[PDB]
Amino acid sequence: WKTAFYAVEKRPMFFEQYEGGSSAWCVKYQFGAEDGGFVGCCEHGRILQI
Amino acid sequence: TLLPLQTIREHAKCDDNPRVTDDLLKLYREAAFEAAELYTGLSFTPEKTIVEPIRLKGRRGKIILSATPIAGRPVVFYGGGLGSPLELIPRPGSNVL
Amino acid sequence: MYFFSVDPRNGASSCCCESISARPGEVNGVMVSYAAWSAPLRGHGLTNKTTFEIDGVSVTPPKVSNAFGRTKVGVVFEGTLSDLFPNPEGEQVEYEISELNGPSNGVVELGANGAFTYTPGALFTGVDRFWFSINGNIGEYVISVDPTTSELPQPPFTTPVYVPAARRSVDPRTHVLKFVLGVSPAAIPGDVYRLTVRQVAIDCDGNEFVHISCYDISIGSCG
Amino acid sequence: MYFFSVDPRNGASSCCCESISARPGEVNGVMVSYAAWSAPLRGHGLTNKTTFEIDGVSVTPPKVSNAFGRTKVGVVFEGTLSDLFPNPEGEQVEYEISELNGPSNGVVELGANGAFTYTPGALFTGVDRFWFSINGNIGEYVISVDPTTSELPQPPFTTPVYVPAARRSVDPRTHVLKFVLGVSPAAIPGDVYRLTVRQVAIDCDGNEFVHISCYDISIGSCG
Amino acid sequence: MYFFSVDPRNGASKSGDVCGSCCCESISARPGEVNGVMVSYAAWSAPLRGHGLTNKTTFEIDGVSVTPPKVSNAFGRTKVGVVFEGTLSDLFPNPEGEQVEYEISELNGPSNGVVELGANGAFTYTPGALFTGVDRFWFSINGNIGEYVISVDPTTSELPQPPFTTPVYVPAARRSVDPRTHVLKFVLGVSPAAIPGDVYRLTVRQVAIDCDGNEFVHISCYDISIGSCG
Repeated sequence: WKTAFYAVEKRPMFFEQYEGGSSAWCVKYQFGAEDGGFVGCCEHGRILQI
Repeated sequence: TLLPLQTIREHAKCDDNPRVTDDLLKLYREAAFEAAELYTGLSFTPEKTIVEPIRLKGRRGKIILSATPIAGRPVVFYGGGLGSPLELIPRPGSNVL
Repeated sequence: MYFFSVDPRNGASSCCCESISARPGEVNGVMVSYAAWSAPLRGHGLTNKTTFEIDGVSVTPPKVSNAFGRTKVGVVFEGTLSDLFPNPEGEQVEYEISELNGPSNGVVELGANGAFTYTPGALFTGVDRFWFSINGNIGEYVISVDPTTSELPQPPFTTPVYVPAARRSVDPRTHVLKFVLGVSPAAIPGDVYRLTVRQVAIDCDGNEFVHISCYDISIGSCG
Repeated sequence: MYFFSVDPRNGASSCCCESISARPGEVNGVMVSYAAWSAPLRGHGLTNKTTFEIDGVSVTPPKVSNAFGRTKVGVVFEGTLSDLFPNPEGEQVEYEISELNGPSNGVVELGANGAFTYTPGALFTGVDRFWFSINGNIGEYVISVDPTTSELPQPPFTTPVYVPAARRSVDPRTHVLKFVLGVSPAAIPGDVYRLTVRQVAIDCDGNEFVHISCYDISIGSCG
Repeated sequence: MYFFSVDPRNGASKSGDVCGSCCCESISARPGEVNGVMVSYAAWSAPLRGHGLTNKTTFEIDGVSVTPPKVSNAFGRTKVGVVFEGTLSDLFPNPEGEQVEYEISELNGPSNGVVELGANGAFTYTPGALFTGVDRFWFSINGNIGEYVISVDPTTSELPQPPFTTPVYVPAARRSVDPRTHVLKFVLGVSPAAIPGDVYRLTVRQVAIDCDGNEFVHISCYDISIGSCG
């Protein structure tokens, strides 16, 4: 796994109040995150199946 | 079907005088049913549909309906800071919601 | 600016279609509030998939006919006006070019006996129309000015009552549709046409709720 | 949007079924409030096991018949429009393609005498309908464009009055049932249909409480 | 949901609210519906201070108006997975000569299969794959409703023969009783084969229990009337 598949990370999750859209009744929060992954050389690695 | 013209003419003892015809007696019979559902409020009116903006009332939002929609049909609200509509089934007899 | 609140389709509240009065020449605007019908149908409001159709229930077919000419840019164009008024009875022909409905990007002078000369403005190519009035009866003469290269296509001979191509709109926040209603100067007073509107709403996942209504446009002179 | 509060079946409070008005072409929505009947039966509320059925008590069978065709993607399709209207008497035929119910992914060049051609939109695979009108009689002509490999199935020739496949929803928190009621543009005014609804409740343990009611759809012109 | 306050057996206040026409209470039912009925023994069992009610209720159904059905019922048998075929023309011996409008109501169709109505009293029941049990569907031969029951056998030997559920029935075990407030609940089911206009009589024998274990039995009756349109 240390060479068959990689997982990239840029920024962890974030939480930001959204002033605007909050119409004085329902205060609305917003969250998000960025990340990713990709398969490297997919010769190291096999799958068992029935 | 509510008031047959035979009962009124026999109650008021006015059936042999042509001065009270059927048309003038009809205008009378319409004047006693518009004031019966207006001093006591039993809605002797036919089905009407009102488009009506509601304006906020107080800190907790009293909403008084200007036409009392039936008893339990859900009145829908939209616009004015409300991003998505919602229904509301009101009081039968009263409009203070 | 007309304003109609359409029926709410709730089993609740002379002719069928509502009325709209128009005078030959005007270009008015109409509003319709679909709030009473689409607000309980909680979705994404309305959509710009509306369609119109104009049908005539009384036409009184026109007396004079129209005509189409062709010319290039800058070159003077000449034409007659006598072969456009089929008169079953014998009567004089008081040719007239209304100053109100004259050309837009040119100039024309009326002859004494069914003559006119449309000299287009310098450096102008496109389509230009002007409405004549033969003995009270009104028609149109459409000429296209070509940039001398090959040719130009045929214009569609605008109808008595039309709805413009793309000037409609809709605000899904208040459930209101706006469109334009323009009447040709050749419309004959006393006639009646019928306009039909198919409005389609949308639910949360993308399905459709259709709604159809009609309006009776009665072309009457003087409002 | 319609609304009906159903009877709670307690031995308590002209015709039997409720009244539902409809206009040819519309697609409306109906709400039913099963609260009065299922709330005393305290359980897990309602379940999505509703069943519908449409029956006709007045039909006036259609004058013009429907038809079906086929063509490959990108390929133009031609067909006839005259062998679909067997006329009893001998009279003329004024074919017409209603603009409000034309095709949705192409255009139709309706000829002069029951002839037409259908050019499907570029790179489009599916089914497409359009509603012709022969002497006022309305019938649909279904065309299924194939993605050039083999074929697509044959659609079921939508009924005059129908309920869509899956657009129903039941709120178990407020005991309210919603569905869509679409009426074909081929519906004939004056006819009466009958829609029966079988809604199933559920107890805490997993048994059923059935409930049946009916509605009388009266297809009337101008709402 | 029906509700009934039973008479307290006090020799008085048995009028309460009664526009007298019969003895047994009235219950209106519509063919196909399955409702739940409530009865409150609080007025009769609370003075009898003891261990309240018990789960020893006994029901009985007898009809005072039958109007015997026109179309008979039938039975079908087939193994698991194998398609079944059957005829629907023998089930309607008609006295007069008239056509046979076979119809299958989509509301009372099968539950684990599908049925394709043929041209003349023929139908194909293809039971659901990987399914074994009993399944019915309610036909309608020219207005007269009857049920056709089919049992798919798990290919080993056979399955038994179900008892052809009656017009009106009370389920086997779907009742309950709350001794803290003396209220009995049960379910009242009416098959889609009941004829509108008939009236059946339902008798309920409810027995209480004292502080030591003796019995206080109570008997009352009800008149269920099969009426169309609720």
